[PDB]
Amino acid sequence: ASRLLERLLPRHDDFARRHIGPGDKDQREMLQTLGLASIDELIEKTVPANIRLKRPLKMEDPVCENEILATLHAISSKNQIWRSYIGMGYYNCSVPQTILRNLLENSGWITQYTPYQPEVSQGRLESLLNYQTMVCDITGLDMANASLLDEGTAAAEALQLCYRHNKRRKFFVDPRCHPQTIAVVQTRAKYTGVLTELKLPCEMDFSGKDVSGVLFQYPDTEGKVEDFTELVERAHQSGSLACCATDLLALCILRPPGEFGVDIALGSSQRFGVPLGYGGPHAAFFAVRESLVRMMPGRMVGVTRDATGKEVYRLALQTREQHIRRDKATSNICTAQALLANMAAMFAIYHGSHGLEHIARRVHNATLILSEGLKRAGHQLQHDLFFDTLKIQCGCSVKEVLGRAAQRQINFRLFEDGTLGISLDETVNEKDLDDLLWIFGCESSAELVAESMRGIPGSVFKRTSPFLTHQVFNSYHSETNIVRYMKKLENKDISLVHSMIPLGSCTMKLNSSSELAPITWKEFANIHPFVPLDQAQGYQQLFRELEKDLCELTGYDQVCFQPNSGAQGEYAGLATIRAYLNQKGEGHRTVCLIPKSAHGTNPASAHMAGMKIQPVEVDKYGNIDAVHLKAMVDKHKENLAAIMITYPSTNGVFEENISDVCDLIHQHGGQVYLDGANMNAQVGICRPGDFGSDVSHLNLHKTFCIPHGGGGPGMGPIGVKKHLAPFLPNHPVISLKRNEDACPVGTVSAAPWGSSSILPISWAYIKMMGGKGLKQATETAILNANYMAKRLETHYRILFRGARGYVGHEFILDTRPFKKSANIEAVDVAKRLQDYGFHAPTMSWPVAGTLMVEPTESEDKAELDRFCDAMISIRQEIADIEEGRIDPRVNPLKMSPHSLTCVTSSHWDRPYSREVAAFPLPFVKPENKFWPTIARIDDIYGDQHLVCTCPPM
Amino acid sequence: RLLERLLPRHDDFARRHIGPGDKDQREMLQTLGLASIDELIEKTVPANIRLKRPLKMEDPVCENEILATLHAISSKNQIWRSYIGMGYYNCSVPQTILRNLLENSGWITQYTPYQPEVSQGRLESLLNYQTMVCDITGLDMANASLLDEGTAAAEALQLCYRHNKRRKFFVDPRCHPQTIAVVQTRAKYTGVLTELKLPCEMDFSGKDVSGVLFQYPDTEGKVEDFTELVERAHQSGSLACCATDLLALCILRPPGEFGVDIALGSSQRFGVPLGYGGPHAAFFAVRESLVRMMPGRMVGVTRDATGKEVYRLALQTREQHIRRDKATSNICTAQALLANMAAMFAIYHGSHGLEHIARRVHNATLILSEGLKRAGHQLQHDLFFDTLKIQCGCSVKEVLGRAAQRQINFRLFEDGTLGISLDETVNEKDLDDLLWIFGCESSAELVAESMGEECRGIPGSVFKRTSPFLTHQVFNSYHSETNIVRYMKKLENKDISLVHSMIPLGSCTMKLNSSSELAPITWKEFANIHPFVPLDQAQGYQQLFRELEKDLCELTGYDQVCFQPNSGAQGEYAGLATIRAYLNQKGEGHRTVCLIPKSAHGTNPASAHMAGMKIQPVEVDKYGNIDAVHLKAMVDKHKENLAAIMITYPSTNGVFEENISDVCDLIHQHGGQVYLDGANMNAQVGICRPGDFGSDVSHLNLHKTFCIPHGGGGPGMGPIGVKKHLAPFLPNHPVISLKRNEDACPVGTVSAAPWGSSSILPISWAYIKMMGGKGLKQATETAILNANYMAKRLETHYRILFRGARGYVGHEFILDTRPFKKSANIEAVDVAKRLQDYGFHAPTMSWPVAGTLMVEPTESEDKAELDRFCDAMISIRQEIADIEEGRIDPRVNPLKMSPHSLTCVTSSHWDRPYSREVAAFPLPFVKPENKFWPTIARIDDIYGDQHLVCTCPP
Ligand SMILES: *Cc1c(COP(=O)(O)O)cnc(C)c1O
Ligand SMILES: *Cc1c(COP(=O)(O)O)cnc(C)c1O
Repeated sequence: ASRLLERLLPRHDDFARRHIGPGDKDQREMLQTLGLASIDELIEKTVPANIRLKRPLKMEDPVCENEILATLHAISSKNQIWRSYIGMGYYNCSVPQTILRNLLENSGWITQYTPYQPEVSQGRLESLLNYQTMVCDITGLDMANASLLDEGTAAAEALQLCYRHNKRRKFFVDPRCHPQTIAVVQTRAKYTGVLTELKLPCEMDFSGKDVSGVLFQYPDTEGKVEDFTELVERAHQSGSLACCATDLLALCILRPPGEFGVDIALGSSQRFGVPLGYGGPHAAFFAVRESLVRMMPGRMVGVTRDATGKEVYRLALQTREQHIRRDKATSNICTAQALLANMAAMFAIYHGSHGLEHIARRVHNATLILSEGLKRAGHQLQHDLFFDTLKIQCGCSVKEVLGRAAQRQINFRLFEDGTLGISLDETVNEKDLDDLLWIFGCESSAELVAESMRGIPGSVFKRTSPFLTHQVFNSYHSETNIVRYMKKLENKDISLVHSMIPLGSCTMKLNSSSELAPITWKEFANIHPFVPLDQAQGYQQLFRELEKDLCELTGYDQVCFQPNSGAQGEYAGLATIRAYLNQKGEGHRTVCLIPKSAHGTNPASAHMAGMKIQPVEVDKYGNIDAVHLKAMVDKHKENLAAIMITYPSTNGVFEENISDVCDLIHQHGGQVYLDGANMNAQVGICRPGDFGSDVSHLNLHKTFCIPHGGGGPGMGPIGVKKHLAPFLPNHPVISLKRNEDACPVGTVSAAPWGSSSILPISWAYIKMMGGKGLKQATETAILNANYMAKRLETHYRILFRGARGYVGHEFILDTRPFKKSANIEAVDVAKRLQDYGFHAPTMSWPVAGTLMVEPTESEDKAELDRFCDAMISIRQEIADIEEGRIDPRVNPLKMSPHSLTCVTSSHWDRPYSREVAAFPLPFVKPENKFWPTIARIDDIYGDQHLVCTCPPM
Repeated sequence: RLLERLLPRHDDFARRHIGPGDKDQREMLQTLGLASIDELIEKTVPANIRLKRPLKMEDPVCENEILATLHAISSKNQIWRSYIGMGYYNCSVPQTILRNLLENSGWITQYTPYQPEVSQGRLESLLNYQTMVCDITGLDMANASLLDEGTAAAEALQLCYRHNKRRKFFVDPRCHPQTIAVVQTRAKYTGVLTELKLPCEMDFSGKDVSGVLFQYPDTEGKVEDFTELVERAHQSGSLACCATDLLALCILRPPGEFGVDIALGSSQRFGVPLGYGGPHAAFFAVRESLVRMMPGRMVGVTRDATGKEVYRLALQTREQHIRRDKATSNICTAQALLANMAAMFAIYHGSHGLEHIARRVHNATLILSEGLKRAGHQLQHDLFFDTLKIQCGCSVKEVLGRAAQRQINFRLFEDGTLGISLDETVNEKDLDDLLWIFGCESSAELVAESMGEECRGIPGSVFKRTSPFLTHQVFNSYHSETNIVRYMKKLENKDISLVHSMIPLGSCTMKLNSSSELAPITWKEFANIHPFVPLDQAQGYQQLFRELEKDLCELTGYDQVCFQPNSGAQGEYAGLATIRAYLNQKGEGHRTVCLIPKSAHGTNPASAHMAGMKIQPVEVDKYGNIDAVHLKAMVDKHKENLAAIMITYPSTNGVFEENISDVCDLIHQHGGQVYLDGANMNAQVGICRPGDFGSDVSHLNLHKTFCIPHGGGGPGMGPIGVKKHLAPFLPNHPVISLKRNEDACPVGTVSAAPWGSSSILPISWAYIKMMGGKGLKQATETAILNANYMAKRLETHYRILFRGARGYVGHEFILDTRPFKKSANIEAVDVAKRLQDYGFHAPTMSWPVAGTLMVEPTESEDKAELDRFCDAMISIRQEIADIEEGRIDPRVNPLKMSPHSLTCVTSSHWDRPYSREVAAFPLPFVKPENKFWPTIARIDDIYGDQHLVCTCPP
């Protein structure tokens, strides 16, 4: 049926042939191993027939890789790049190009994920410790985490920390916090059951001993620098905590919150060398007094020892987190903003305290110059003491001032009272000042104004305390040195430039160069999130196009991009369900059914949304126990708000009758939340919206190629059926309302579409793959997983399988029997795989003591075979212990991993060879050998001796 | 101004570029017993040749504004769809290669693979390039690149002359015009007569023809059978040389199959940008019997000390550094990085993907051809690959008016006909635009429907390729993007580079290649313009050239700069030829003698021989300087026939000669010109200028002094600065005119494109504009401080062989390791290989003095890095003392067994009289967290040349 022209002149290229690892030969052979005739036969035996697509996906024709950038350029060039002095928590900065090139555009930094396996992850661990040390020094507090999602959510996390600490149900918020910060904190308080009150400090009475805490901002949203010493003292006298939203650059010359008694300091690290990104991604900082550290949200690097006593790094106090404590965790947060936290650390490293003081003083002096010129021109300043931000009452018409600003393509903040906000930044020079003085009608140039001339350095607020004195911040100031340091850290970390990372539940697929390119384009990276929308029409088209495609892949009617992680998606989705229920008079319904196999984020998100959790048992075959499910639905039927399911299941298995589960919940007045992290087994074959699901988050950093970033950034957009659409998140600066009926749940992220600048990656994957390619990717993810399971099944027990004996995109290897037969633990197998050149699969979840393996469609048959052969050879090592051929205390498994220092030493006292230690199979060669940089990590020691800043060098 | 007090400069790029800060500099000065930098300079650079006033440059540009400043220039270029052809064809550069190789400092900061055991990655990749070229051309051995197509064609002519010594050479006039011009220029100064003849007008029967050059497909697009022409040449003892196209050869029977002796061309369309001329790797392949006359580098397979199969540069005595004026060419820096880009293209696509692209391009051309004929236009040739020659059936004016409307360029032939060359980028939409431009009233869909699926063009002809290519596993393994990224990383990790440690290569200037400088070279406004566009499309490039020329004029004291020469050696050749054209026009053409000190770089005598000069060596005295006695005697001897001298300042041993103006005056008084080799300008910039002390012309190495990346062996740029008396004789180009006057009397054309590799010039523009006059001076000052500091630290452990009058060196110095041969049976090579174990690429070896090391740190490395290198050398001196004094076996010790591979240090078997720790971590700064492994044991230099294998073994 093809046109004659298509036969003579086919498509230049098919991106799917690059993205998908196995070719025709690989696929036939894998099918042969499975005893199957075709891919359709595998799918027919795996995915239940009654939930499969009735017609293929309706998508646009695929775009050739050689045209994707020009196609996307026709969109991005519709944005306008103005000079934005809007402020409001986003300030332009000068991103060092050497960090941009050697870290952000380096696949050796961005393809790895959360540092789960410390011995092959010491590089990013050290860098995040640098971030923590930077934040503690600048804020003046004791401990800081390894990033939050953004400023407003960090402020919300402070509120929740205060509630956890003292259980009081009142919380004060200064109305001079940024508007988006207020909205996120109010939304978080609403569903947690805390009452917020908007009050200026002089209206705050703590004397009832009923206030959990207070949030204020320094400098505040109007630019003012205030002394909060007395306010903090009052709070404390009545048992309340004090929380300060602040600015790392301002704090380079301002006495910091730690020095006026603050308990929690938080803000964005964006202006420390990360692009505006039309909202993100940016690492928020969050730091506390030492006495609050047990309640810290998120990850936090700590110092510990390895098996030799060497000082080394590891994620610390991990029982705080969702994966151990579930609904009792300190937060739902999982993917955070790791890569961007590391960008901001490297900024601070490259500049040192001296270079950061230089920038800060320059910015403040530009602001002081601007202020003097505006006063001389007859305009009034509302505050005399500021860092970078002025609040101006125009001495003439505001209209005529703004007409002049438009002529020079400059944006100010327009306050509702008719006054103007101007926030200067690192990028501001003489020419920009002269433009600004002209906008305000001032005859005199910046040079002239300077001549007749203070601020922070002449005030009682000037900083007198040191910061960034550790050698890491005083060593890498030449470009040659910084490049060498970034490389040293990269090379410590195994990543997708080395080998498959078959992390179950993570989807470690290809992050392609063509998809990645656009994120550093100026038309995407350099737009302030709150510009007038006629400057961001390119972003508007991007959002429309990506929404429509995501709607078609999922069977949903509307997508909301605000949630900036999967867990944020779960929280937003659950809150939207509750707002739906509330509006329709069913607000008494708060019970959420959660199978015990759910990801830990699920119960943590449900708790954060104010729901009551009812666990549902899983049966011996791995499926939701239907007896217990029916009993829990009957028990809670009057108060049932929702169920959280995952399809296919978190063990990789397709449930046989998932529509029946959806129908049972619907019949009892609940909504169905479907966790979309496993959509790599669905795309182009079935759709959660077709079988009864009402809302799902998607993980664009798993299924849709956003890079894993060493732990972030992510995007967790939610798709909803149209009955939920009126209740989707809104934003107080940029309105997201589409319909007449709108009744928004609130605001869940600081920026209206979250981390907007990374969405082109997923748009690009989708547009290049098309309908056929997207289907083929899922088909191959399933083929690759089943092929590995088949190869391993006579050596390890494949724990759970579907009705006809097939898995989905991942499977569990049950290593538990080896505990009794050989004193071997799953951790021994994980560490030993490092010696075979592999980052371990997912460990001990959903089943403790086992491994969950997800290869993805991006890895080829030869790579799958290397991994299977490694496992087979490890099975034989275990058999050597089982059968008494090697010492059960000192053998390769128990001594793994084998560091370079171990295998190169003069000593050697092992009952096995160096060759067996370090090159256990012939594919592990000196030419490709990746070294674990340390011996086995000590998980206990670090938590007993807590050290979460850079130790002395 | 008080504005600057309140509002200082955002940043100073010099503080990033220059490694040592204030504390480092004070301490280094203290070690030298000096009070300031001015005191060091005052004691080093002779007072009478120093700048009379400071450099007049623009105010320095902050690093945070350099890209926006450059964008205001680059955006003046217009990016049209160019179907001009003429040896440059747009292609779809794989973004993954672009990101993970071209924009990867682990690929681009290293230089020529002199130290094989820490360079096996790029060596393997270049072997891949060679294998790709041999398979596609059908010839036996290929080199590891040439500079461009026209210079490769010139090298073929010179190879033919070397082979049979005949003074006649035939050139088909259907070769590309720029190729013809480079070949004619080369021949003119070599003394060979070229004759422009069609095959039917070529008579070889006199047995006086060196060889013949023809092109397949030719510049008009035609595919011709040259079987009979090659046979005729051979019957009379002549060679046959074929300029060709690697993409065409994926479906055309290749030159190896029709008896051709040398095949050559550009690899540009195998995934490298147009670059407004470059950089691009040329290919050059020959019959096995001609390999001893091969120009350039060539990778070979050999063994290491354990018998393992490994890679090294082969047959090295052919090259300038060993054979000097007797070498097979002057070429030194080539196009390594770009050769490796084209190999990775071929790897990523395989033969199946290359056939797909080739067939697609040919079918698009077949479709275009059918539409144009149906519209009443005439085609001159019915058998072609991608290129049509069209006689318009209507007015050419109206055709071109429509083409301008769609921003499309054609080639305009002198005869009023039009050339159209399609390429990988061409799709249905572009065909429909083209058909509309030609008035067709049809579409590409419609045209395809009336053709059917009949076999036409190349596949329906006796020319269809039937021989296989790229059957080795390397071309059939890395087709997923995941696999290609992993392969590029594997190779990258084998190679020590500036992402690891200082590479203190004397005469190489291994300074910082900054991210801000590098960014612009992949901007579309620079990368994606065809070199021969109408000039109103390249006004941005014109301003770039003007600005960089003016700054280079001011740094050197010259009056005009020419950017055509695309390496330092090309600069030397162009500069020498310009001198001769000057002398010829003034009635002094009898003067051909060129005085060359014996300490000159090997390129100097090779370039002089290439320019047709007679070479007279000049001796060096016991202090390292030009021997004054012998110089005066050689000037006296040759005074009637003296054309030039080639000097280097400071000298190639790092020493400032005390009276360099006197040398310039002596040559001038006897009717000669002064050529000054500019490779050591990093000891001059902002302190002194070769033009102020009597030099008439210099090449500059932008890839040494001015931050173009070393690229594993290329690319380079070697622009020449000249005094105004030489300016009328500068190179021209036959497609794009470089004449500034009616007075012009050009030497000829030395490179294929008018300004050479234009797209990499922004790097040097950027360095200069960010540094300013003060920063540039500080860089030079610090290059000299760092070199003197290291010499001072090492002088009680090693003899510093040569120094200036007051005891100071310039930017580099020589360590005399020769006495260790008698005292310990230690060779300079032992010290080089042992340094690898300490985490360092060796310095420059055995040049200018055999058996010694020459060390150049540059200003970009800080005191701590210099100290690690000095401490490594001190610890090595102690290892030698252990041998001298009988404390360790003199045959089996760390020096003799170096380098120590991972396989060596990790093995079950040891049995050396020293530890693994001493082997692999000899000092505490060498740690497991930063340990770079030599990938192989010491390489056997003899074995590989005795068992020549220059393609991938099975
Ligand atoms: C990763 C994951 C999530 C949560 O995503 P984050 O972006 O990490 O917050 C939820 N459920 C499952 C099953 C996952 O694998
Ligand atoms: C590098 C160098 C050259 C030649 O420059 P290329 O760009 O390699 O051709 C000439 N002379 C000296 C002294 C050099 O260091």
